[PDB]
Amino acid sequence: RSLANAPIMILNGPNLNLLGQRQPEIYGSDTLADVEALCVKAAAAHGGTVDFRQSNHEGELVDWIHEARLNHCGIVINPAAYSHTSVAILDALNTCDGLPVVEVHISNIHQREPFRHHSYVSQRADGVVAGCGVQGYVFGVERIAALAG
Amino acid sequence: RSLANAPIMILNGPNLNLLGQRQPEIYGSDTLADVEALCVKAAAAHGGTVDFRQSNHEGELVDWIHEARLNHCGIVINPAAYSHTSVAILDALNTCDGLPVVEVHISNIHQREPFRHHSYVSQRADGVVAGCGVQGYVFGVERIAALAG
Amino acid sequence: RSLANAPIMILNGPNLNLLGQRQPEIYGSDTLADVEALCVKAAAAHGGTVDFRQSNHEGELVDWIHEARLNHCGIVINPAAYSHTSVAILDALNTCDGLPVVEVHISNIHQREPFRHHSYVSQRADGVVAGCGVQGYVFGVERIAALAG
Amino acid sequence: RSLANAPIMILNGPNLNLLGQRQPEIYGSDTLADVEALCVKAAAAHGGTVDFRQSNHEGELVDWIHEARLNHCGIVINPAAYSHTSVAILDALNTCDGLPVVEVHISNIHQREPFRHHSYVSQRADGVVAGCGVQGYVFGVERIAALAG
Amino acid sequence: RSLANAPIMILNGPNLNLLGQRQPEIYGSDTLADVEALCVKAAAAHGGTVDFRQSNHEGELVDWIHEARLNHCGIVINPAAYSHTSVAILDALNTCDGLPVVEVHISNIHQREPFRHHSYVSQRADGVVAGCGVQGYVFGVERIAALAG
Amino acid sequence: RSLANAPIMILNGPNLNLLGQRQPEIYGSDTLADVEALCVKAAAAHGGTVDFRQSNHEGELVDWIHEARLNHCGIVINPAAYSHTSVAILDALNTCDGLPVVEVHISNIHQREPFRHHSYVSQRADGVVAGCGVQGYVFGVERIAALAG
Amino acid sequence: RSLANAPIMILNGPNLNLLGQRQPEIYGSDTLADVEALCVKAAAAHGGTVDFRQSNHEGELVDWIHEARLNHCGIVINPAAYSHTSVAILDALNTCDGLPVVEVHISNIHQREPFRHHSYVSQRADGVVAGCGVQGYVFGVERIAALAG
Amino acid sequence: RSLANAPIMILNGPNLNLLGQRQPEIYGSDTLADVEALCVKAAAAHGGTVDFRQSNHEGELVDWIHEARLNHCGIVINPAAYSHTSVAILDALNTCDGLPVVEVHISNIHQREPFRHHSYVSQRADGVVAGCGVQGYVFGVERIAALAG
Amino acid sequence: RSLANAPIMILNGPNLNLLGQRQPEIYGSDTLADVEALCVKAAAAHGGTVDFRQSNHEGELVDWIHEARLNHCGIVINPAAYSHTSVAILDALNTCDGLPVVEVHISNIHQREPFRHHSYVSQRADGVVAGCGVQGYVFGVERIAALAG
Amino acid sequence: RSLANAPIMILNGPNLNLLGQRQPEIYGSDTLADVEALCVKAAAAHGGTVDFRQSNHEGELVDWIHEARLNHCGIVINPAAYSHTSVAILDALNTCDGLPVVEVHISNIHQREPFRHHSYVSQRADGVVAGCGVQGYVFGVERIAALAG
Amino acid sequence: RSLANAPIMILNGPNLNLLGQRQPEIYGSDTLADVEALCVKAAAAHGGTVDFRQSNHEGELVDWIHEARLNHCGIVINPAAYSHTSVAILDALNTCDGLPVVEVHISNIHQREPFRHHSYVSQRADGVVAGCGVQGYVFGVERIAALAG
Amino acid sequence: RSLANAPIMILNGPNLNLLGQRQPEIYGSDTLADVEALCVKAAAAHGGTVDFRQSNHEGELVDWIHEARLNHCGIVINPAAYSHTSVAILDALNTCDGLPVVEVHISNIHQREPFRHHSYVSQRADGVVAGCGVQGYVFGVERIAALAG
Ligand SMILES: O=C(O)[C@]1(O)C=C(c2cccc(Sc3ccccc3)c2)[C@@H](O)[C@H](O)C1
Ligand SMILES: O=C(O)[C@]1(O)C=C(c2cccc(Sc3ccccc3)c2)[C@@H](O)[C@H](O)C1
Ligand SMILES: O=C(O)[C@]1(O)C=C(c2cccc(Sc3ccccc3)c2)[C@@H](O)[C@H](O)C1
Ligand SMILES: O=C(O)[C@]1(O)C=C(c2cccc(Sc3ccccc3)c2)[C@@H](O)[C@H](O)C1
Ligand SMILES: O=C(O)[C@]1(O)C=C(c2cccc(Sc3ccccc3)c2)[C@@H](O)[C@H](O)C1
Ligand SMILES: O=C(O)[C@]1(O)C=C(c2cccc(Sc3ccccc3)c2)[C@@H](O)[C@H](O)C1
Ligand SMILES: O=C(O)[C@]1(O)C=C(c2cccc(Sc3ccccc3)c2)[C@@H](O)[C@H](O)C1
Ligand SMILES: O=C(O)[C@]1(O)C=C(c2cccc(Sc3ccccc3)c2)[C@@H](O)[C@H](O)C1
Ligand SMILES: O=C(O)[C@]1(O)C=C(c2cccc(Sc3ccccc3)c2)[C@@H](O)[C@H](O)C1
Ligand SMILES: O=C(O)[C@]1(O)C=C(c2cccc(Sc3ccccc3)c2)[C@@H](O)[C@H](O)C1
Repeated sequence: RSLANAPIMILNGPNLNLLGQRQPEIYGSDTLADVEALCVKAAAAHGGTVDFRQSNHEGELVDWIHEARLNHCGIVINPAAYSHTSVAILDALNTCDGLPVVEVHISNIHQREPFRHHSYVSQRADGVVAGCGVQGYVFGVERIAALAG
Repeated sequence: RSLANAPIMILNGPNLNLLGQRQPEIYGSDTLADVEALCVKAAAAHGGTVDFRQSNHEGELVDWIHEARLNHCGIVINPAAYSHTSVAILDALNTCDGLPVVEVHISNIHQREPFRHHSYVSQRADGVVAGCGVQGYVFGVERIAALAG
Repeated sequence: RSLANAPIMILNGPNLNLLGQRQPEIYGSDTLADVEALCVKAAAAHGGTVDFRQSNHEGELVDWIHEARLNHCGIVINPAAYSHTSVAILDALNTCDGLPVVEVHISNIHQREPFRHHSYVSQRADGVVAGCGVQGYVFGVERIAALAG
Repeated sequence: RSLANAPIMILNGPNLNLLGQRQPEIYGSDTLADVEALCVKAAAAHGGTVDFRQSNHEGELVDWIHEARLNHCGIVINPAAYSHTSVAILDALNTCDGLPVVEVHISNIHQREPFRHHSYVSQRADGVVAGCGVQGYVFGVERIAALAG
Repeated sequence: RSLANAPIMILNGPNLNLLGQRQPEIYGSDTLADVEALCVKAAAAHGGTVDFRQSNHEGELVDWIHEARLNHCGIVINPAAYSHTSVAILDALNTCDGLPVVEVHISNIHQREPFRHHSYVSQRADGVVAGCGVQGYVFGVERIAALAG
Repeated sequence: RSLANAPIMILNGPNLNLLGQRQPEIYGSDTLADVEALCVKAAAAHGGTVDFRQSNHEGELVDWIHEARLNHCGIVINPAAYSHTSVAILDALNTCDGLPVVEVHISNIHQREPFRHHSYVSQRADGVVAGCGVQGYVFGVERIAALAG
Repeated sequence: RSLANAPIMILNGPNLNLLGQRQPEIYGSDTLADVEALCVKAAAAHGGTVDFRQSNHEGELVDWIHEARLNHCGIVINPAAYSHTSVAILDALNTCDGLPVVEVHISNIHQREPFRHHSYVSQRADGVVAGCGVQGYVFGVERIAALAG
Repeated sequence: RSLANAPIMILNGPNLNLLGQRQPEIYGSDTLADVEALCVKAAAAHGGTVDFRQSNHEGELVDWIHEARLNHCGIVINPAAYSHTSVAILDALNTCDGLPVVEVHISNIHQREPFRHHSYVSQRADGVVAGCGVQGYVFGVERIAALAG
Repeated sequence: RSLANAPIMILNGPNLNLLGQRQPEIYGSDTLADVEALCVKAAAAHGGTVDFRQSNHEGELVDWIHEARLNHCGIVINPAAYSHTSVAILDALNTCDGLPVVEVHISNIHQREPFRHHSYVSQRADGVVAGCGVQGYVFGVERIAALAG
Repeated sequence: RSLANAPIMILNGPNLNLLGQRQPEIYGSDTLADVEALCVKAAAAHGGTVDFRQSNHEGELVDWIHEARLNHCGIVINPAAYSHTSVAILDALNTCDGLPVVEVHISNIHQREPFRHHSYVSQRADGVVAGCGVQGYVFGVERIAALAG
Repeated sequence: RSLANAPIMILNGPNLNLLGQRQPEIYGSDTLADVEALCVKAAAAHGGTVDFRQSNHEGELVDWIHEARLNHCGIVINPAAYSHTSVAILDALNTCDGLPVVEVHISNIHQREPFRHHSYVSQRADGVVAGCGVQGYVFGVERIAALAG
Repeated sequence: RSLANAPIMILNGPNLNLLGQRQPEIYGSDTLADVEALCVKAAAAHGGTVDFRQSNHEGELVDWIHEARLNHCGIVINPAAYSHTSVAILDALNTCDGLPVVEVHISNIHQREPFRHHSYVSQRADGVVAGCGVQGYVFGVERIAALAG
């Protein structure tokens, strides 16, 4: 698919619903609809749209990767916690043959807890953006656009 | 919140619906409904009520820690197997700024298989109780009373 | 339960719905539907039937394992990526006192990524077939047949 | 050897003589005398007495463990720093057939330094209580009260 | 070579000569003769023959593997102790290009002593079957049937 | 300092001078001159200039991080190999208090040799981009331009 | 020193005062008094005399090795739990140049918990005996005789 | 089998043929002939005999262990290098339900190279003597005599 | 407290009482008495006094750190073996708030046995000095002077 | 070469040029220039002179080590970052048979990130001082005097 | 023994009988007869002869080292798989005091699976050549000649 | 390019400038200039010339390697200490497609400090020569001549 012909799937994993409500010194005060708004503007700036979701359930994120592989031109995914534990999500993205994928972490995970240092997604994520705050979704977006067409 | 306003959320993770039915030597012969009754008792004796729940679904448990965040005076969680795996629930509890959390295990995990040794949830549980059998959630309830009112 | 009296539960974990559609030199070219078919066949030859399911959700799998515990003669399981991350699954099958359980892998995970080398389910599962193709489902059904009898 | 006819032995390792002069944001405001008072109030709460002790010597705590074996009905122990070092104390508690043993940590040791996550005594203690404040000690006694008859 | 014109080589490694004088709780009551016999049946069932041997000698196993690389249609092997130690058999198997090879463990090694969890032979063995009791050989003969037929 | 008053220093480590001369599968066909010229255009588009440099010398990258410290509004750095070996550069970057720093990798380093998975610079770099190709440099300037504004 | 002139020192670490009263399937039914008597006899047997003592205190143990170093002809030592924790007794022992030392473990430690398989004592001790029953103390006596006379 | 009824099997592993010709600092200057002689002595003194062998071949030691299992009253073994590498030989010994095994090492393996620190044989041997020189064999024979009666 | 009014506590770990008496090629020929003389001179030069102690006993040192806590201007400790072993002495010293602590090793521990590389006391001591012989103490005194005045 | 005949090489590693320009809690507020002044002073107090240097470049420090090998009486070195990275600087100091080397870090590196805990240089430095601030330079000079002069 | 009066023993480990037959992108197109041929040619050139052997058996190889021990001027070995598993060949090679030992691998093992990275033999081999093709065998002869001549 | 068209680049890393001056038993009595003279001879002997260099500097060896990529027929390189620390250099050689690289260590690093055991360069070097003295340079040149001409 192209951006002209289909949306970017944007995917958000657990706890991100409450984004903007706390520890803004690590995550900022933008809320999750604030992020979504960025991504609409971001894709619009390039022709495309986005389809922005959030779930706290690993199987659903997996089900939405299944959909995107089929119906969308690329994925910007913040796996959030499942970044560090989900092989099922990684595997979901391994079936996405030549659908581009960007991982995105609002905080720089390399400077926080050692569990945080490692991510399964980065194994498939074509690129990975970290510590760019919610602007990094915007990079995820520009990247998807550059690649998809 | 106080004990007098809002109920202590009590959350139970995978397999625990089945508590009562096998391995007496490790887990006891009380069932989950009995556990729930022992908590009703304990909270009461301190002016409190409880919203006692179980689920096998990591994300639902996230959802519910989301709920208690707004609506309860504290959380008693037996994460069950999700203690050793779930960066998700760990993260959920961390959105619970201010609120007391007591993790409970029925078995002495420290005496068991290596992977049972670490709980992500103890990164955030205010208190941890292990191998005190089901009397352990009583301690939870007691300690939520202590910190709450 | 024995063979003639109840079904063998056959469980598939995440992404396997999708099997056949790529990387076949790792997975084969059989759909999940051909796998179910092979299974109906194998149970049949030994006078049994199968209760054959897939799910991308871990809790849904534990749920199904509770069911099997009650209603079925054994389990053949490909946990797909929870093999690796799911103490929840392990624990659920642990609750299955004298239920014959076989763990099945289409690929030989011991030749793959270091992180796939290890399975939680192998700690309970009675037998484990790896790298024997979709046919290991068939050995999976054969072994239950020998045990459930 | 019920709770009715023998004291609970209550042991405190190195440094705890000075409890309350520092880090009350970690260890509280209560002195050990105070703690000891809780212990008395908590044992009589359940129709028992306590024999409460503190020592900076590893071998004297070993000696007091052997004393409780013949003389006492249970042990409540916060082994302090020896928790992370003392196989002596572990081994002495091991000679303690039948006798109940709750291990106590006022602080959540799993939230502090990596060398504080592991406790030798945990490999024997029946209950391990942590992060529960000096109230962690009432729990210990409540747990002996329950097991000791 | 093919199933129709060459025996299946079946190699057994150290101590299997005594299989079934002791620890039936792990190995069953069937002798090595009984197992060869089962392999005689399962090979016929599929249009085949077997060349079943056993040696306590790591070098003779290599010797024999080299042989099968020309004389036999494939290899089922239970390396017994040399599984966890023999890079030399590993490497003998690696010279058997396009030859089918199933590794067989009667016990489930993943449920045993930790140094039994890793196999060298697994790195090359196309299929690995663990903890299926001697029936593991039949399965091993069946996959050779399938792949060599 | 802003892009307004000040050039964004963009620092490149060893072997970068050869960029676009072999292995285009990994690093591409764009060159070091080319890449700079993206940088120019990307700093232009956000009201700014670049100070774009390469070096094989760890000590001179250090010397250069000190320059910028006093004279530039930000650092975008692809440390190349020094990202994995260089405590000097990180300590350089840490002398850069209240200066924005963005680390770039052409490749996804998390998809490569295990020794490439860790970066020292990532303990200071506010943000980190990886496996977005030289676009990633553009992201780096976009982030610098943002933070300095 | 010789057996003629000077006793062999027999040192017993913590808990070994209780030897006899429990866990006989590991440590047996002989008592510390029984062992002393066993050792007097093995010394009498080979020309010598013993100075046989037992302590729960690491520093006393240490003190006594200093004494052995001036006044005695050998050290045979069961350090008990100290074998695994005590750098102090290791170095107490290293102060004893060309004094004979045999380390004694009633139990065979390479068969117990993993913390038990390492002894600091073994680093210096001339000989180490393990798993030979209280009889291994008679081997130390024997060994010291061989060495001192 | 008692001592009055069968020889004690003495097994010597690789390299020991040349015992005596070098590192008299670590091994002494008594040759194998000489060790063998010390054992004829030891056994006689205790009412018995020795069947004394040496092999550089791992499988040959297993053969002989299979043998002693049935024709002998017990094993004293110096596996030499194969203490560290041979799981096979470990399992040869496992098979000997109720036979007394004692492992001997002439040097103290806990003072040499880390790769010598660990022995697979120790996991079965009832006793281990290390660091007692050629006299350890003699302890091995006394231990068996003790046990074979 | 300052040099003027309170002695510098100088604590010496186990074994040091025998300082001088051997391996002067690692620790020198000065005796502990010589070192105390050094300390009395270094403090004198500074308008100070010292309180020079030595114990083999982990716990005694705990009591003396508690005594220095209220009665001295700083501490110069050589914990000797206890550096590497003793969390209590660490915890003890952490109780001395805003008291200058200097840790002193005579040998350079970073060149010895890998167990002697790590000191717990180094987590607290404001400063650590190794491999400067007995002169290290004198540096230890000078540092306290600098910091008690 | 002696204090009388030759200066002390005092060597400073990366980033130490900027000493006193930031985080004085951690490194103090003297400049490198101030430090120099102290060392001229400290060596004068003791009949000596100094050659005080700083460089960012691993290899030039190596050049300067080689130079001091032939020209100076000893080396006081603070290798900054290359303490932790630089085998070459260690190998260099290694070339200085018989020359006094003292390693100095201002901050107590053992109290920081794990990566600052190990120093290659500690492997050859005769003395190592850390956590004494800039005074520790003074001790290094004092140490060289005693060793040289 | 020099090259004039004695042949160099060239010892070849498991599987190398099959060199030529497969994987020439990894091991080369030449056979062992071909290698032997080189070795003859290279010894000839330095006035020496070679005694060239291959075994798949570990104790055989050990036998031939003991033989080379008294009858040859040096050893060249490609222990192939036993480089990574055989402490017994290492120890065999240790018995050869004064004998020049060169170890050779045709493949560059430090590029291979991570278990291929470590060779017991390299702990005793005076030189090790790896990944210089069958040519590495000639350097071996060359080196032995340097050292026996 | 061939041995006929261009010199062999011979790179010498840190500290090698001082060869001969110390550690003859480790490195020999040859000087750097002596080494070079062997290398010249070594190449003429094969109808080749050398370009022989040394530097203490990481980045300049990098620079030299880049020059060789253009101008030389191959690299012999003894990275010295940068062997264990330099991904810069590895990556410098990674740039050198189709250029024969031989790595040389005078000593056998696999016999030395555990950190010497690993070299990054070996990951790319076609061959590694070790412990062959400065004869390994001659072997390195040989190899290059084989590969290059
Ligand atoms: O930084 C991230 O984007 C990250 O991926 C996101 C995470 C995270 C952690 C806790 C909470 C939340 S959501 C949130 C953020 C701010 C306020 C409230 C909720 C996200 C973690 O799971 C990851 O480890 C890091
Ligand atoms: O939390 C505990 O109860 C703990 O067991 C007790 C400890 C401890 C550590 C230092 C001092 C003290 S005692 C104290 C506490 C607060 C103020 C004064 C003294 C206890 C640590 O040894 C353990 O790691 C944790
Ligand atoms: O399960 C297996 O087949 C296995 O390969 C078999 C093994 C084994 C272990 C001990 C003895 C024997 S043979 C035997 C079996 C039963 C009774 C007596 C001997 C095999 C182990 O060596 C392996 O770890 C696992
Ligand atoms: O991906 C990167 O940006 C990276 O920093 C760049 C690296 C790298 C590796 C080889 C060569 C070069 S520079 C180059 C690129 C293409 C052709 C020639 C040289 C960089 C590695 O040092 C790092 O792992 C990864
Ligand atoms: O086996 C030994 O002699 C050993 O020294 C003894 C130990 C030990 C452990 C617990 C208790 C005792 S003593 C004892 C034995 C039986 C009953 C009562 C006390 C010894 C362990 O600490 C060591 O791991 C090994
Ligand atoms: O100490 C032992 O008895 C030991 O079993 C014996 C060994 C050993 C090593 C090399 C040679 C020999 S035999 C020998 C002794 C002296 C000179 C020549 C050969 C034994 C090692 O393999 C073991 O780790 C330790
Ligand atoms: O180097 C030290 O000063 C140290 O603190 C002191 C130690 C030590 C070790 C053995 C003996 C002694 S004291 C001694 C010295 C010579 C003869 C007798 C006793 C100290 C080690 O425990 C520590 O690793 C390091
Ligand atoms: O503690 C030290 O002296 C150390 O040697 C010095 C270091 C260090 C770290 C950052 C900056 C500086 S220099 C500096 C000091 C103040 C302001 C600016 C730069 C030194 C680290 O490289 C080392 O890990 C530790
Ligand atoms: O590279 C080597 O020389 C090596 O020593 C040789 C080995 C090896 C492994 C399997 C087969 C062969 S020989 C061979 C070559 C081509 C076809 C068939 C067999 C060598 C491995 O055992 C070692 O890890 C590496
Ligand atoms: O052995 C080598 O060839 C080596 O390449 C060279 C090294 C080395 C180390 C210190 C000094 C020198 S050069 C030297 C050698 C002897 C006397 C003087 C200088 C080389 C080591 O760094 C490496 O670990 C190995």
